[PDB]
Amino acid sequence: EVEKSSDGPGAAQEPTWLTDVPAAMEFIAATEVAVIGFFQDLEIPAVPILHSMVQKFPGVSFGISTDSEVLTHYNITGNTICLFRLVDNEQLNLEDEDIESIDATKLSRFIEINSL
Repeated sequence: EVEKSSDGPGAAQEPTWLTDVPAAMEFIAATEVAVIGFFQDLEIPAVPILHSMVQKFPGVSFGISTDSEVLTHYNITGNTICLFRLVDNEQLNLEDEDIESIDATKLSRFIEINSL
């Protein structure tokens, strides 16, 4: 309903839309630390928790995707959240074992743990 100025209170910053594998790896390659929420559904607790961690980790590259090709490239099979750290080229896969009961604390934690 709105696409111009004054969108309404509530925004700040949201995770990037990596609808493609190249764009995903690009946003990750264009930054030291990158956190991305590979979800098959943007209605799970993980989504709000990620969009929230975004403001908790500005330095970290906030990202999010729902594309099959991407969720496939990262072998995502459970609304997994992957933290790629360009520097050491690491990739932490916060899968279902952590997505089923994911919490803003957890996401922000795992990140705070591997935000290298």
